[PDB]
Amino acid sequence: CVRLYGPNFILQVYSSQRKSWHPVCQDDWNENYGRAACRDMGYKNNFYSSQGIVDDSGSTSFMKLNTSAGNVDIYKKLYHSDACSSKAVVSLRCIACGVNLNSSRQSQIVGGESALPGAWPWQVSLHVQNVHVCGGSIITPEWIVTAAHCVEKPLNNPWHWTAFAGILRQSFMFYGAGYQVEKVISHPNYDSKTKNNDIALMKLQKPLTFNDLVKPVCLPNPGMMLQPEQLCWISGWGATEEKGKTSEVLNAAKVLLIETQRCNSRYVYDNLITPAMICAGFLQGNVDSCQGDSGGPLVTSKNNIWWLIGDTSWGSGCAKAYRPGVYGNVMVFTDWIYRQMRADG
Amino acid sequence: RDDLQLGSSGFLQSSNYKIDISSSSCQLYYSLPLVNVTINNFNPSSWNRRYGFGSFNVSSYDVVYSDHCFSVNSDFCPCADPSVVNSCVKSKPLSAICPAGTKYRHCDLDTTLYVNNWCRCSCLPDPISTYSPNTCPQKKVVVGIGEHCPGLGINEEKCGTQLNHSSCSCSPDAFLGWSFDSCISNNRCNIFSNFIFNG
Ligand SMILES: *[C@@H]1O[C@H](CO)[C@@H](O)[C@H](O)[C@H]1NC(C)=O
Ligand SMILES: *[C@@H]1O[C@H](CO)[C@@H](O)[C@H](O)[C@H]1NC(C)=O
Repeated sequence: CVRLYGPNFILQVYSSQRKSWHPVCQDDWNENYGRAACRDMGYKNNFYSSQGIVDDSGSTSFMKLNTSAGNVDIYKKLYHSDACSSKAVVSLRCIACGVNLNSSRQSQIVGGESALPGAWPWQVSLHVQNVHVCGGSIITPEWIVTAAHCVEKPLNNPWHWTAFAGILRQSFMFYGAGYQVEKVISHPNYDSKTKNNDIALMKLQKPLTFNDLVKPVCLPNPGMMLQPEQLCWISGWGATEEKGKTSEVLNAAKVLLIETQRCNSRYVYDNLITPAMICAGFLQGNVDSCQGDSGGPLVTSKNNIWWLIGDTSWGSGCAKAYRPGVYGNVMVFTDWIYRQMRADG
Repeated sequence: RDDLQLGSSGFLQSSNYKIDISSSSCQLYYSLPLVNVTINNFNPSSWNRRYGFGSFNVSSYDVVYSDHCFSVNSDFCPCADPSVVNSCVKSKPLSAICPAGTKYRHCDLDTTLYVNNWCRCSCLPDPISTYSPNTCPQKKVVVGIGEHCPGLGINEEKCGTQLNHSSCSCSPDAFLGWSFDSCISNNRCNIFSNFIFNG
């Protein structure tokens, strides 16, 4: 039981006696423990970095190494200690997620300029029979997230799920111009009444490249402490007004976070919004930005680095009075994916 | 009383009587013995007495000031549309028939996740604290030099009934945005009075 945390990526460690997650001090850690630690949370042939950092997480029962014993596992050699012997703790990056080219005026949800290429380098587009339908966001070269109600019945088998990345326009994704299918996991509790758990992972067989237009988005950490009116940046080719078809180019302007007690009150949405559903938009008149993509994500920028918080979901009439969009809640189950990404290899 | 400092913010200088700070005015603060003093307390707006504003209940010596002063157009009608509202089930409001030319309140029967005819109109919950300020007809305005407060705010969901959709009236609890206090201090009802020495 091991997990990332917060902005500076401290490994928390669960112990059965202390019943609690705990950090590890950097007393003689190695890439032969560290680069072999990303396969613990579903990263087989990738690694980025590890360093020592200052303790600020908030536990007073650390984890230490049993290097005095012989050749045992990592998971046996972890006892408790009250002090870090070098006062450096786990810092980690399991993949080259994060940065884009910090550009200026990408605002093409209605009334703006187009999404500049390479500045949203995780934006994909998913296709069946070469029509543009749903979006998503990459976290590994082999895994890809999207909204589950695209992969619902009777289209629930993987061989008709063709991903197509890269090109802002509706045309240039051709056959061969985009890697293709594999495994369709789902959170297996989607419903008709609630759309609780409208998030399904997808998998590819052929690992793509981090070249220019493609880069994995950062999946959030357990307990990363958002702000209750935070800015959020969505993207997608969606139709800016309803009863349309699709916008031609990539549109990537901004929205805001509404809290629960405004959405979940009596006038907006009469007590519907679950813990695995996050509201977003602006609770206002016709100022909202629709661009309906059903997976066209919600990307915030805390710790000066882009992080993923919500993938899209259902809504009401396109960007109008009282009716915001309601988003899937992808900090709730960032470990369920990490126990459904552990055993593909 | 401290609203009345010459060139200030507050309630009285913003939504009752804006003391102009340009002319050669001179302000007087005087008193009056309360043997025979009958404070008239009348509402100055047309479109509140058009929709059944009768009076305030205050005491014998309480003066009704204002907090917010909302302005509507000429075709305003604070009742819902009764020939639309019958097929609503959820959040269904009261309504009546508007007088002639006064356009109806905009009420939708838009679709939930399962329920199809659930009511959603504008001006919720009250226009003091509406969620969508760019859509309720009662626009909040600040009063000017030598104007009256153009109308108390109407809560849009106490104006009407169910069976007899008569001419659209309202109900005395629904006018909101006013408070008061007593003028009497030192056994003498204090009074402000401005002067303007023009030309
Ligand atoms: C009050 O009214 C009575 C009769 O209306 C009058 O005789 C009296 O002079 C008034 N009070 C004062 C202080 O003038
Ligand atoms: C004000 O007047 C109304 C009607 O006369 C009455 O119902 C109400 O009780 C009065 N207010 C007080 C505080 O008694």
